[PDB]
Amino acid sequence: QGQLVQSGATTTKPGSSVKISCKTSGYRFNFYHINWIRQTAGRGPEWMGWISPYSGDKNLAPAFQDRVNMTTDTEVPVTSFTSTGAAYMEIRNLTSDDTGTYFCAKGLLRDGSSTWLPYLWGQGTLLT
Amino acid sequence: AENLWVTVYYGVPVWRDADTTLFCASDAHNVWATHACVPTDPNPQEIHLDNVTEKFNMWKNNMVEQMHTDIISLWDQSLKPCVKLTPLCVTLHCTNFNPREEIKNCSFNMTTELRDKKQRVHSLFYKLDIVQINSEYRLINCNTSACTQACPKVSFEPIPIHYCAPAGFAILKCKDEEFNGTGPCKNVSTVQCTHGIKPVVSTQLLLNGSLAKKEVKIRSENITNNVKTIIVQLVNPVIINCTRPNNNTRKSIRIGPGQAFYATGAIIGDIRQAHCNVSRSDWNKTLQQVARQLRKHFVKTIIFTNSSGGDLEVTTHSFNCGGEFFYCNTSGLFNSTWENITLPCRIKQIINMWQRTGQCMYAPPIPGVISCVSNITGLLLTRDGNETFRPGGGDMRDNWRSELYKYKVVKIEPLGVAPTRCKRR
Amino acid sequence: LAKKEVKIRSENITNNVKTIIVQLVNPVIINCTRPNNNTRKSIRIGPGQA
Amino acid sequence: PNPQEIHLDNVTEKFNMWKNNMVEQMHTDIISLWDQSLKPCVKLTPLCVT
Amino acid sequence: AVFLGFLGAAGSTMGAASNQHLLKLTVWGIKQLQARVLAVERYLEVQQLLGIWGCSGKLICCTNVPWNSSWSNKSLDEIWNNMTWLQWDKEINNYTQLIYRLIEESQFQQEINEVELLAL
Amino acid sequence: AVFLGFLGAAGSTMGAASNQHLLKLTVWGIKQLQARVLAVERYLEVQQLLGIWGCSGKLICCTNVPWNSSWSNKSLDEIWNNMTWLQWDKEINNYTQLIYRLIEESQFQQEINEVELLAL
Amino acid sequence: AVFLGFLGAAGSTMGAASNQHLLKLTVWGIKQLQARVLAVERYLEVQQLLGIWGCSGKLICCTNVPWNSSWSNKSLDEIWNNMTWLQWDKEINNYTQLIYRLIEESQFQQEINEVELLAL
Ligand SMILES: *[C@@H]1O[C@H](CO)[C@@H](O[C@@H]2O[C@H](CO)[C@@H](O[C@@H]3O[C@H](CO[C@H]4O[C@H](CO)[C@@H](O)[C@H](O[C@H]5O[C@H](CO)[C@@H](O)[C@H](O)[C@@H]5O)[C@@H]4O)[C@@H](O)[C@H](O[C@H]4O[C@H](CO)[C@@H](O)[C@H](O)[C@@H]4O)[C@@H]3O)[C@H](O)[C@H]2NC(C)=O)[C@H](O)[C@H]1NC(C)=O
Ligand SMILES: *[C@@H]1O[C@H](CO)[C@@H](O[C@@H]2O[C@H](CO)[C@@H](O[C@@H]3O[C@H](CO)[C@@H](O)[C@H](O)[C@H]3NC(C)=O)[C@H](O)[C@H]2NC(C)=O)[C@H](O)[C@H]1NC(C)=O
Ligand SMILES: *[C@@H]1O[C@H](CO)[C@@H](O[C@@H]2O[C@H](CO)[C@@H](O[C@@H]3O[C@H](CO)[C@@H](O)[C@H](O)[C@@H]3O)[C@H](O)[C@H]2NC(C)=O)[C@H](O)[C@H]1NC(C)=O
Ligand SMILES: *[C@@H]1O[C@H](CO)[C@@H](O[C@@H]2O[C@H](CO)[C@@H](O[C@@H]3O[C@H](CO)[C@@H](O)[C@H](O)[C@@H]3O)[C@H](O)[C@H]2NC(C)=O)[C@H](O)[C@H]1NC(C)=O
Ligand SMILES: *[C@@H]1O[C@H](CO)[C@@H](O[C@@H]2O[C@H](CO)[C@@H](O[C@@H]3O[C@H](CO)[C@@H](O)[C@H](O)[C@@H]3O)[C@H](O)[C@H]2NC(C)=O)[C@H](O)[C@H]1NC(C)=O
Ligand SMILES: *[C@@H]1O[C@H](CO)[C@@H](O[C@@H]2O[C@H](CO)[C@@H](O)[C@H](O)[C@H]2NC(C)=O)[C@H](O)[C@H]1NC(C)=O
Ligand SMILES: *[C@@H]1O[C@H](CO)[C@@H](O[C@@H]2O[C@H](CO)[C@@H](O)[C@H](O)[C@H]2NC(C)=O)[C@H](O)[C@H]1NC(C)=O
Ligand SMILES: *[C@@H]1O[C@H](CO)[C@@H](O[C@@H]2O[C@H](CO)[C@@H](O)[C@H](O)[C@H]2NC(C)=O)[C@H](O)[C@H]1NC(C)=O
Ligand SMILES: *[C@@H]1O[C@H](CO)[C@@H](O[C@@H]2O[C@H](CO)[C@@H](O)[C@H](O)[C@H]2NC(C)=O)[C@H](O)[C@H]1NC(C)=O
Ligand SMILES: *[C@@H]1O[C@H](CO)[C@@H](O[C@@H]2O[C@H](CO)[C@@H](O)[C@H](O)[C@H]2NC(C)=O)[C@H](O)[C@H]1NC(C)=O
Ligand SMILES: *[C@@H]1O[C@H](CO)[C@@H](O[C@@H]2O[C@H](CO)[C@@H](O)[C@H](O)[C@H]2NC(C)=O)[C@H](O)[C@H]1NC(C)=O
Ligand SMILES: *[C@@H]1O[C@H](CO)[C@@H](O)[C@H](O)[C@H]1NC(C)=O
Ligand SMILES: *[C@@H]1O[C@H](CO)[C@@H](O)[C@H](O)[C@H]1NC(C)=O
Ligand SMILES: *[C@@H]1O[C@H](CO)[C@@H](O)[C@H](O)[C@H]1NC(C)=O
Ligand SMILES: *[C@@H]1O[C@H](CO)[C@@H](O)[C@H](O)[C@H]1NC(C)=O
Ligand SMILES: *[C@@H]1O[C@H](CO)[C@@H](O)[C@H](O)[C@H]1NC(C)=O
Repeated sequence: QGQLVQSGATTTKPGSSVKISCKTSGYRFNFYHINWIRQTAGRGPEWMGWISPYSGDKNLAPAFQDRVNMTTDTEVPVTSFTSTGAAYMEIRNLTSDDTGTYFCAKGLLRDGSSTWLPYLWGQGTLLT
Repeated sequence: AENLWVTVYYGVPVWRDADTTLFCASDAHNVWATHACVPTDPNPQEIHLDNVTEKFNMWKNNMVEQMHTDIISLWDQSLKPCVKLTPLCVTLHCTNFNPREEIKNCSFNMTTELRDKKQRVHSLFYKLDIVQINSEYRLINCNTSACTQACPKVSFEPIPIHYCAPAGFAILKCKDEEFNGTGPCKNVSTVQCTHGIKPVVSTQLLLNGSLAKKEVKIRSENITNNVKTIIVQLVNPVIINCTRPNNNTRKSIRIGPGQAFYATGAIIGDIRQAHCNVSRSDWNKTLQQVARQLRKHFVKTIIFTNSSGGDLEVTTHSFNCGGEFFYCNTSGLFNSTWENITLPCRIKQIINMWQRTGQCMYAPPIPGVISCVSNITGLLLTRDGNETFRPGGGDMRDNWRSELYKYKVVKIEPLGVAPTRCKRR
Repeated sequence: LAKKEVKIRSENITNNVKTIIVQLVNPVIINCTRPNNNTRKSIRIGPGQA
Repeated sequence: PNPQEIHLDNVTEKFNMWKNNMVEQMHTDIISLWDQSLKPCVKLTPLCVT
Repeated sequence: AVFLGFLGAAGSTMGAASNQHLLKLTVWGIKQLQARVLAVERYLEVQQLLGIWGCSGKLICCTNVPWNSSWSNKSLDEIWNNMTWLQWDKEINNYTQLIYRLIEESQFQQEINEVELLAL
Repeated sequence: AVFLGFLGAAGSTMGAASNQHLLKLTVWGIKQLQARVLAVERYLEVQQLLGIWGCSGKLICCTNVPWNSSWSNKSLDEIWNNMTWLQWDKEINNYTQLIYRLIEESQFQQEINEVELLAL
Repeated sequence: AVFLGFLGAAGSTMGAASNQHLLKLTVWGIKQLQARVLAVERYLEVQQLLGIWGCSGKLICCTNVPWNSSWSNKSLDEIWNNMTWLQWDKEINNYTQLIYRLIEESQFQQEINEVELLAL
């Protein structure tokens, strides 16, 4: 189960630095990576990066190496295996090329070869 | 293309909520029989359970209901070999004292080493331990139960008790600072025994205890329900300073062959009033701390008043100090709606302690002067239903809840079966 | 009760000093009652002793 | 009825009859055997008359 | 007494976690006595299952009972690289009594096939 | 506590049968306490023979001590297809102590031959 | 109860030695009760090390931990044909806790290599 509701579809103008939220429910927020992948209108789907809500470790794409700031606040425990965390992501020198729908997805597993694979996607926030 | 078979695993990290018997441990004697407990490990090992969140409930714990019965058994076991005061239930002939705290000088006929002979001896009795018959007085307990006076060699000195779990069981310690006492805990570690818990018996004010690491934390069950006791736990300890000033003397009677009732002798020197001192602007500083946390749950002005009324043990800061049992009047402590403040205390000798069905103890008079200093680390209020809180406390077991809220007992189920691609050839 | 036929048990039946034990098959109902309406009067022979 | 004994050849052990615990333990057992036997007996409190 | 080190990895995945004398009947003495009896009882309670399943002295023993997929439909990547031993028990706690009886008889039938094998 | 199902075939042939807490010293508490101690004592009493004979975790273990015909002269059809485990014990109950000592040393000599074998 | 026959060769070399019911809380009853509990406690205390080292049911089990010469520098003729088991313990009693942990993990790593081996 689980649902990763995203922020609002707010659109600004070039030069801005919009922040996109992604709060989770129904699963252990610290047990899986969070992942952000956009779908540019004039490009193929582009993977941006994942961060570990537990270790606090980040790994992003070269096209977003010094352009994206993504963070996560700690989880609010609900039961032994349910938490309510949140994931935020910003962009630096945003232009009209970054126009498109943005997604947040959680990791596939918590060990092995495909640990961080974006398995459970959110809802999507439409940008400029 | 899997071919999975059941595989047995011995020693898997899985436990189960359970209740068992907890044995005691102590460090390097008093009523708590700490000489009978095993020596504590000088290095108390703790294993942190990373990625683990467990649900605690300080109000539905069994360590409380089990420790409460252990202290009552430790109390009764220590009074078994002591002297019975059945012959002390004779007709008293009392007069007043001197040209609050009323004291009487009572003369009575008493037995001696020989059955046929008597003795006309006199003793001092606090007015609270004695009722008038209608001036012929009578000990307040003789009409309901006998009384066993304490063996004067044992002490009521509360020293730390370590409650340990048996082999094959475990204790889960919640380490989250702002832990509400109930609900999930994100910083959970497992231990074999609890920390050193002192069985400090008190009322309204919790003396000598564990503080909050930051911000005065408040604990309860149904906050909306006023019949549920609230338990405050202070962050910085206000120091209470108590003393019984009167220089008492011990006069040993002999009510039989080997039975020696220790009577209250004369009062050498001045006659003063037993009381306690706590610091203003410190009780006031730490009451605005409890205040702003009481409003986080109740939106609204909050008021402080005195106890409701009834028995003396219920409506007073009853505690122990040097051997004698004080009964301090805390109307001057809880009296503010959001240099010292002295609490007039009375002193009783006939105490029932655990509110049991007819069993009391005669506290013998401690010779000399009595003075004790105690931290005030906790509190227990009672809402009415202008959100006023009167210092009540409900039951006595809530004392042990204030220190056991971090611990919880679980049993190990080290057996687990899971599929693997191996087959027993 | 005995499931059928009143069964009798003993050790040495020929010996009379050995107790015989009968076990009935159908139970006869005995009906007992003390009719006098008694009242309890509690004395106090000591502190707590009544 | 046949108290078995196993001889330890080539073995020399250091004893100390004065720092033994069998003594301090038997002494407490005899005192407990003494007091346990007097528990059900008659107390002579009334015999303490003039 | 033994160890709570097993418990170190209670939140880790299943693939990571797996990889003086004299008696006195005082209130503390009776308390400490049952703790001693309650330990050897719970210990042998587990240790007799390991013996009757042909797994005494073993930490991980493979059996011969196939995994009936009705007990769990999850993948080997969904189990050993995701679930923890604490939550995997809650999912399978219904069939634990049904599985413990199969391992009990798989050992029993293995014993009679050995008494026929070693007779040659 | 364990099972009396073993006892189901007490009249069958040998080939068919083989194929809360808190302690209180009340009169019932002392009664129920010794039952707990008397169980683990009788259990390990048997379980240490199985261990010292090299048969821990086994239900049927073959040994290396030959069958001395003076213990019983009956045929394998007269034993496993006729006698019951209850009456076979009465016939052999004289040599049970004499047999338990041979299985005890057959295991002991097997252990020293293994410490010489695995040294290669 | 068991045997003090092991002790027969306490002075011999290491190579020669190796090669009714009802409970009543009377002063004797409490004495005889703890002796019964103190026996099963000390017995399983040793028997759980043998189980966790993969040596249950064994008298002499070979391990896989090499002999670190810092534990003892003596020759095999200086040990098995000279020292007695009583004095050899005093020489090595410092590293006994350091050795008992290696045999404990040599068994643990052997178990995971078997669960990978029998998976073929
Ligand atoms: C508590 O619970 C959490 C979450 O459930 C557990 O954290 C997860 O653990 C698993 C397994 O250990 C992790 O999966 C692995 O992911 C790594 C990816 O990290 C690598 O890449 C980083 C970016 O490139 C790099 O910085 C890392 O390097 C070091 O730096 C960080 C700094 O914090 C440090 O934390 C790291 O540990 C590194 O030391 C790192 O190299 C990946 O490498 C793993 O793949 C290997 O291992 C698997 C076997 O596990 C194997 O199959 C692969 O083929 C490959 O060999 C593996 O995918 C996961 O990322 C963690 N975080 C999550 C899920 O959010 C935590 O372990 C639990 N702790 C306890 C005590 O229970
Ligand atoms: C109010 O109650 C007090 C009881 O706590 C009375 O006693 C005074 O307490 C002070 C606080 O401890 C003492 O001063 C302390 O002295 C020691 C010794 O040097 C220092 O370590 C402390 O720092 C120091 N504390 C402070 C705050 O200065 C006083 O010594 C002690 N009084 C006497 C006579 O010794 C107060 O007297 C009482 N006040 C009133 C007005 O009733
Ligand atoms: C609780 O209150 C009591 C009394 O109010 C405090 O005791 C007091 O402690 C001070 C500590 O210095 C004593 O002062 C010293 O007294 C000696 C002896 O007279 C003198 O030589 C020194 O010069 C100094 O004045 C003081 O006498 C003593 N008072 C009494 C009545 O005993 C106690 O410290 C308080 N405890 C707290 C606040 O924790
Ligand atoms: C809260 O804790 C404090 C300190 O732990 C307690 O004060 C202590 O009180 C005892 C007596 O009740 C003092 O010990 C004894 O004093 C007598 C009288 O001289 C003596 O005969 C004994 O040998 C022993 O010394 C003890 O000194 C004192 N501690 C300190 C630091 O002053 C206090 O009683 C506790 N409060 C409650 C309610 O339990
Ligand atoms: C043992 O003997 C007693 C008395 O001989 C039996 O008690 C009687 O039970 C009958 C049952 O119907 C009662 O009759 C009813 O009495 C009520 C109240 O008076 C009346 O309203 C009915 O119309 C009917 O007459 C009878 O009163 C009662 N007698 C007494 C003295 O209590 C009892 O049943 C016998 N138990 C056996 C045979 O197992
Ligand atoms: C033992 O004595 C106490 C004290 O007198 C009794 O409590 C009193 O009960 C009478 C009832 O007639 C009241 O008038 C008093 O007001 C009560 N006193 C207090 C302080 O509450 C108690 O009931 C007596 N116990 C028994 C068993 O009779
Ligand atoms: C009463 O409270 C004071 C203050 O918290 C305690 O003194 C502290 O004791 C701990 C433990 O040794 C020290 O780490 C702190 O530094 C002490 N604080 C100060 C200000 O000295 C004192 O131990 C408490 N006493 C009782 C009986 O509870
Ligand atoms: C309380 O009164 C007693 C007397 O009843 C005092 O005891 C005397 O103390 C002095 C101390 O210098 C001794 O020299 C005397 O021998 C004591 N007299 C007796 C009869 O023992 C005691 O000092 C008083 N307490 C205080 C705190 O002053
Ligand atoms: C309590 O009253 C008795 C009277 O019965 C007091 O005892 C008297 O004390 C004075 C002063 O020492 C003596 O002269 C008398 O001989 C005593 N009378 C008897 C009958 O003993 C006793 O002192 C009083 N108690 C107190 C503390 O004042
Ligand atoms: C506790 O002390 C307070 C005063 O410090 C007492 O308060 C008085 O109570 C009586 C009875 O209701 C009132 O008539 C007075 O007006 C109060 N005086 C005040 C508030 O200054 C109180 O009675 C004491 N309680 C006990 C149980 O001793
Ligand atoms: C036995 O006698 C007592 C009186 O000593 C009876 O008790 C009365 O019962 C009636 C029932 O209607 C009550 O209304 C009275 O209040 C009782 N009196 C007292 C003093 O308690 C009792 O009923 C008699 N028993 C029978 C079976 O009739
Ligand atoms: C002691 O008893 C006698 C009667 O035996 C009586 O006259 C005297 O007043 C009594 N003294 C007391 C109670 O102090
Ligand atoms: C205590 O805090 C927990 C937070 O997990 C909350 O669920 C619970 O309702 C709170 N209870 C009270 C009495 O404040
Ligand atoms: C748990 O408590 C320890 C105590 O020092 C602390 O270091 C650690 O950061 C805490 N972890 C969490 C998640 O609160
Ligand atoms: C309560 O406070 C009021 C106002 O400060 C004061 O007049 C009164 O005396 C106080 N009562 C007590 C018991 O301290
Ligand atoms: C009871 O019946 C049995 C039948 O097996 C018989 O052997 C025995 O003698 C009888 N005893 C008595 C006392 O009737």
